[PDB]
Amino acid sequence: MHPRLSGQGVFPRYGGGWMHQFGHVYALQQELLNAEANNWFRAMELWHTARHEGVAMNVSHYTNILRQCVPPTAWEASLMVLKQMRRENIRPDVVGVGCALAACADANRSEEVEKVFSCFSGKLKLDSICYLALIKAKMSRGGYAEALAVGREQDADGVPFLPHTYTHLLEAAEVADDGEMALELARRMSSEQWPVSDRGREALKKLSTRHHWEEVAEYK
Amino acid sequence: QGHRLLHGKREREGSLFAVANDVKRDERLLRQQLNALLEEERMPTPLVDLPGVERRRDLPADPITRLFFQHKGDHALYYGTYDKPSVLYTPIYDFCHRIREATEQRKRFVVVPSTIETRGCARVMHDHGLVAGFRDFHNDRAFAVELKYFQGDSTINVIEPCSYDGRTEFEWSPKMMRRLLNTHGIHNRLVVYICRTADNRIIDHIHAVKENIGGRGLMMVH
Amino acid sequence: GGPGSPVRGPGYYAPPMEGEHQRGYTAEWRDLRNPMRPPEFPTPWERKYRQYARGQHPSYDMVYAGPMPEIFPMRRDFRKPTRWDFHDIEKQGKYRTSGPY
Amino acid sequence: RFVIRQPDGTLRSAKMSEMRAWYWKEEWADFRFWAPQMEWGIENTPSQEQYQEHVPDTTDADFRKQR
Amino acid sequence: KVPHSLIYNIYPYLEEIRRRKGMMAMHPPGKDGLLMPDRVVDNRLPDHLKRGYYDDVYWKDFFAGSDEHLNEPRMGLRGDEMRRRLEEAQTSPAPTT
Amino acid sequence: HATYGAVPLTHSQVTSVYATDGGKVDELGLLELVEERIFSWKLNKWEMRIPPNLPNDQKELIRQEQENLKQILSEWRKCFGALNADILQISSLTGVPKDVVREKNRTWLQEEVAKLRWMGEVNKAALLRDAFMRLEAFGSRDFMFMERLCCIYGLARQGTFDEAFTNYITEDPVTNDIFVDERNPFKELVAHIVRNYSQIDIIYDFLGFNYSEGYRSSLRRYMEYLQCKTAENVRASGRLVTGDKGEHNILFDYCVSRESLVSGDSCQGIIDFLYINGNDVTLIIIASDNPWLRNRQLPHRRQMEGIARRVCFVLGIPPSEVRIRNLLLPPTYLDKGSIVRLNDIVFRLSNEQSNLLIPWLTNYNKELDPKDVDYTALAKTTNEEEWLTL
Amino acid sequence: FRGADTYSVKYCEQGRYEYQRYLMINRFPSEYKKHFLSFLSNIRMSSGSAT
Amino acid sequence: PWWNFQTEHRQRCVLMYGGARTKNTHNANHRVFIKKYKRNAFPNRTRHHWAVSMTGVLS
RNA sequence: UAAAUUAUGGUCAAUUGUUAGUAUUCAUAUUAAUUUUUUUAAAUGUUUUAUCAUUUUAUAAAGGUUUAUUUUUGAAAGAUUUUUUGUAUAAAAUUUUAGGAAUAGUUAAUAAUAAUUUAUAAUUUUGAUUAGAUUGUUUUGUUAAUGCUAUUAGAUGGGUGUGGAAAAAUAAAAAAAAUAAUUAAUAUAU
Ligand SMILES: [Mg+2]
Ligand SMILES: [Mg+2]
Repeated sequence: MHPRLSGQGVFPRYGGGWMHQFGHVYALQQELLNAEANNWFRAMELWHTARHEGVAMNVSHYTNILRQCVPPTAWEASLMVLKQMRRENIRPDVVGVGCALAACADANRSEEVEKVFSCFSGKLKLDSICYLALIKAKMSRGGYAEALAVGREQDADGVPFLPHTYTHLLEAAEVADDGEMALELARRMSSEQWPVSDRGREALKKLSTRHHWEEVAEYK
Repeated sequence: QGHRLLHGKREREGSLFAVANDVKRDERLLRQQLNALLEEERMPTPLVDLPGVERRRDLPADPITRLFFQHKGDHALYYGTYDKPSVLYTPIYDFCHRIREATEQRKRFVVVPSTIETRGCARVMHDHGLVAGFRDFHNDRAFAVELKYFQGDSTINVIEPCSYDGRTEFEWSPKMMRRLLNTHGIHNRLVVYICRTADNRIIDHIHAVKENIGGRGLMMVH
Repeated sequence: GGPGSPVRGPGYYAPPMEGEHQRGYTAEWRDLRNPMRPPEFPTPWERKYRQYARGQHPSYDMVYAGPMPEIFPMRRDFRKPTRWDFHDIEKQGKYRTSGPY
Repeated sequence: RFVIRQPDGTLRSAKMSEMRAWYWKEEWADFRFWAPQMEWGIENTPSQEQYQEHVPDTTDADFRKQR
Repeated sequence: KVPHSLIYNIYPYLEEIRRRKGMMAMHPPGKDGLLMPDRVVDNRLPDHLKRGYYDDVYWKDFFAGSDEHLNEPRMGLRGDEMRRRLEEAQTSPAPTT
Repeated sequence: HATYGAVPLTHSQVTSVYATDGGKVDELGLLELVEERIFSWKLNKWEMRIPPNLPNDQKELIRQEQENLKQILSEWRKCFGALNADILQISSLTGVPKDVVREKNRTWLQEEVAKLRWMGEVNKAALLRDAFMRLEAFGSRDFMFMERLCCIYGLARQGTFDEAFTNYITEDPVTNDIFVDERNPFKELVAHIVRNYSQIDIIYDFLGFNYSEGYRSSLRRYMEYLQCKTAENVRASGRLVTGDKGEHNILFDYCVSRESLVSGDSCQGIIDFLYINGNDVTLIIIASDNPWLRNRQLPHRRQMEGIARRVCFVLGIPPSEVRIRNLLLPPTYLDKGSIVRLNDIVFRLSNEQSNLLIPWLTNYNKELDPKDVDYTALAKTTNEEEWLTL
Repeated sequence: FRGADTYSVKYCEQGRYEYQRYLMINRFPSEYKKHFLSFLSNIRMSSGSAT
Repeated sequence: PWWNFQTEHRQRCVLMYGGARTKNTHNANHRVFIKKYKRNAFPNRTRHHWAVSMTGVLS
């Protein structure tokens, strides 16, 4: 029940330095940007008091709101933030878009991942995690052939491949039976020396049983 | 066993006193030739004409300047070709007087006596663009200043020591350095006032105000 | 100043000092006339006030709201017998009038 | 500490201009800077570890508990 | 010199005061020797862009390598063999002749 | 504390006073317990530890040695505090138990950092990755193990720290019984160090802890021990050790170069040890703290040729295969590379047979100090030189 | 004259007693004895109605 | 504004004596020297006083 | 006496008036006049007491002349404690003379309060003593000025050994042992 930083040598010089008339503005900015806050319901309420008190909020305030919505999987809250950032023309960073992409991917909202991916596809340099939420959205609807096109879209954009990208793309080659697609994926993991996940190991053992491609090429 | 006390800079530097009965005789040339006799060509390697430092820790921290120095054990001493010029009161006074009398005669090099506060003032004048270069700068006795000229006349117009009589020295406060930076109601980066700090670093009047220090004032030049 | 005065050295130029007086007169004594940095704190009270020990005020938009200076006729002395002025000691005495104006 | 006794005997504190009247005059005004518009997310990030570098302790100093 | 560096109080004019020194000499070197300060990625890239794509590129510097690099723990006991050898060398004679 | 009549101890009285019988003594547990007792002290516990009735030079050397022990123990205290902070930070960010952090993997680190980055916490992922990166180099329980053992052996060597580890009032954790413990874990740990580590004085002097006499006598005892296990038939008369196989295995202790180097003298070449191994000749020199004397301490090429010619005259070895090489050692300590070069050049031992003969050589992690650059330049120009053939 | 004159931010962001430097005020040993005896006499005053 | 030491000394004089200093102390007075003795017959053996001698230790 | 190393593969300047502070008029400023103003004529009531007495009431001026200064343990403050006990008597330091030479109730030691002794004593040409001028004092004035020029806080070995302290022959307050009066302005002439 106290502001965590009170004053007298903790606030920057250009703001005057502990103007006590704005002591509530200094305490409100630390609650908005608290990295240890995990209550998403308070984060939406803390935006409404910074809107009322006239507190200027940059992209770091909205990224802290979108971060807290991913463990409770608040897909409705992540879209109302991006509606407001588009309403005020505050462009979200790639970490903030990746939070709303992950909040909608874990809620099985595949139609809403694809429309928020297409909003920031050409303009923003999206991440492999931002491509991963589109992979998990395609695989949730049985689009395992279409989920491999996201991996080709990630390769065309110059975004490198991470071990969580190989984990879900090798699972997409199971239902699609795309053994020629997983031939390029398995050769790329050995050249890049990535650790193979337990879900990626069983995906390679199933396709090497059906197509017999690892035994005739001597790659294990 | 009682040992004799070494008294003076000549006995503490270990002077041979080869000339009979004279203690104030110059020794650098004979000692340089004996040190050149000391070195030998080792065959299964000799030294170069670049300057040398007696310790490996005495190398300059700049990697480009370290290419111009090498490590000689006892051959790093007695370096140089020019000797101490004669015919005043202070080495700063003589350093200002020789440059002032040689810039009027339109000469290329001025042989000035090398002290600690002289070569630092020369380095500050070379940084500000008043001096084109130097010759034999590692010599601890005297070095040559290569002057700068542009379209007939000299770059250095007025060069005056702080001890104008040659005797009375002055200690500048940082208030004096801020006065010298803002003199006659303008901002003065034109006239260069040089001082020596308590850390024996030769610093102009701009960098003295930059870190809020003063020093003993040496000379002005513009 | 000697007895009952905090001045330790002359303002601008001094005879040559040695030892701790040389380091004190040029670097380490107090100086409130420095417009960039206040006189320093001891260790370790200078590291945490690094961002505050620069400049005077960060504004540089100071709209002057006081009375305007008088250019003709210029009054040399401003001496008033006052009744409720508690700064009347500081408001008298010869002061140097040098500013932006 | 300021105090003002009213003519009816009431002891009240001083107003802001009444408190500033006892100092030297400050005759400027800032018509631009508004402190709720300060940036706080990118570069201006005051950390609690920077305030923990002073190492304020109650066992090593008991002035706070005494007050 | 430029004339505005002689009369005006702007701070990069302090760059005009000193002599010309090399940019590889003033900046700290790398693992191979002297290096330009614009050739290291962490200097030329601003800090607000070092969050999304930067670690996505540089994931391979930390989490890629051989099986002995990725599957071997490095926080184990590194002096158990010396301890066992000194214990068995103290135990086995058990006498001073 | 220091009493009237306390004396500093050598290795013999440390061996005799702390001679107790123990069975299966835990090195790491007693080490952590004694260091936990050390870290719970204040600075005022380090004040009155110098014995009073001693001359001023001996008191100054004892004060320097105790200050070195205090600063190395403070450095290990802040390192252990950083270690516990990093382990607690990893166990708090991940959610894994604390005791299984040290047995974790890099694939597990990649999975946990990818899980933290998937939830949108790049700051916590960077903190976890940096804590694990600075935990892989420092997080072993035996990290500075030989240095900590030599610190506790030095605390026993002072003689005034033995009563500072007992007579404490503690509480039982489960029953809350206030009692006074008389158990001294420092005495048990020093007894186990003396019993198991028979060459703890050699490691103590080689790490630079001995400020009184240096490491030269420990170097001579180390070379005599390594000669007795390679020649296996050794006679030792005073300062001369000889093998009687007919093949030349001779160690000659010439002089101590600290007192032999007269400051202000012109005499080129003063060595400490002379080792003749077969046809090879090694002039083992410990460098001085004077940088103006290191250039005078190494002998000339003509002097080395004269020494090799004297070896040809005395030993009757023909001058066709006679090689003489200088060897320079650091002044106040002996790093790992110097001992490796001493085993390679002088005794002709590789790494595996030196680890078989010497068990504590693998965990010896002393390196050259960075602030002595002229010694490293001189040792690079000396140790990379070819054998001088007569 | 000086109608608008501001001071540094360091003056109003500083803590208490952080400007005092450590000064070694030496004195005579007779003054040491006198001040120690005076402080020991002032400490040992009996608690009456005046103390 | 930063007041000098003379402001503090004036404050001390005001708190001591009630006022700082009475004005009109200079007065530009013509101090004339009137000699009485003969030319080289001053009644002293070393220092012969023939002008207005200033009085003051440190001023 | 190293001998002109060849994608010239990136040019597009500067100025948006925001300042790290002794700044110089050989003729102008300070002094008296063209102008000063306003008064003042002494001869005087401090008070309580136990009554021809006792208790409280410690820096007026001229003169003479000083290199320097401060703090009573004692009286009061002041207390349900008490010995006239609560460290006051000291040091460094800086004056001037248009015609520059000697000085002394003298220096140190001391079983010596209150010096019958000892000594090759002490000050001074790095300026003494005497004679002259003489309170001192970053408080004044002037200037671009570490320059020149001014000063009025004070003290007082034979008046009385009283008093804690001589400062005692005269001061619009410093209200002086019962709330004399304490609203305000003249507060003095009256
Ligand atoms: Mg009394
Ligand atoms: Mg006598």
